[PDB]
Amino acid sequence: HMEQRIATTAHDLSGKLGTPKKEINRVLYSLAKKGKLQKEAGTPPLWKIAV
Amino acid sequence: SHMEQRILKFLEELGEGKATTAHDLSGKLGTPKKEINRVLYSLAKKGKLQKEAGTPPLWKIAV
Amino acid sequence: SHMEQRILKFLEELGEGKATTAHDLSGKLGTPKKEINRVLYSLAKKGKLQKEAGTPPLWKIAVSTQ
Amino acid sequence: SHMEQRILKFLEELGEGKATTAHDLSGKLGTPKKEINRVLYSLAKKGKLQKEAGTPPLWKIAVS
DNA sequence: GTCGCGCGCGATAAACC
DNA sequence: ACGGTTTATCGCGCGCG
Repeated sequence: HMEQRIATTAHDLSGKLGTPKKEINRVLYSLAKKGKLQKEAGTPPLWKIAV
Repeated sequence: SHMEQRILKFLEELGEGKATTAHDLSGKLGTPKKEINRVLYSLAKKGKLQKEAGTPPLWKIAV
Repeated sequence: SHMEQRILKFLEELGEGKATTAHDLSGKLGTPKKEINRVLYSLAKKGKLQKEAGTPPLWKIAVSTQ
Repeated sequence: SHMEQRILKFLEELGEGKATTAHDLSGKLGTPKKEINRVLYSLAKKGKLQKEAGTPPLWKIAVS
């Protein structure tokens, strides 16, 4: 159900949603493989939505 | 996405609730099994296919 | 397969309650995780251990479901 | 850290513009692949190595 | 502080045809 | 004088502190 809820960093999403950062990056890279999201370069990386 | 369509069309053509293996796909489509499993497990990560754990695994159209 | 006996003897120790991961076994036994896992997967197939799917997967002593 | 010196030594003795995999380096040099990759990725960060995209990744001397 | 990692994978045993 | 080839969860990309 975590995927249904979800630029910003997974660092920010972890504190905003109260979820371990490991689980946030897991759903981001999954939906990024699903194409719905796109990752921008940064440290930590930036995450935006693809239209 | 071209290889993804040959796999999805066959599974869709091959019955409405039937599954098949990567080996069967390898033969029917004339493609090394490595390329088939590369696409199959990718479609499973995308949610396009449902994987039945087995030896070999069985692949069916996903929700 | 000399390590697989040390894997079980470490697993059978403190084995009434919880389980452990392969990364923990890699450090506990001073063995590269490449050998720990391929011993574990061979151990789970032999019926001496049971694999609990996870991230990372957890490994314990096999529990009879007879 | 003489592991970096022998990796570049192997890729140098391989040929001009020749590339190989991390799994091939692990066996020819007798070193765990876990150690090989952490150096190959580091040598690319220093700019001394270039990584061809693929599966597995192909490693060659940088033509930067 | 990037990190998502689940990985065992063959220096293969076994199975196949 | 002689079983070659493919499977196995085999999909692996992994380097991770």
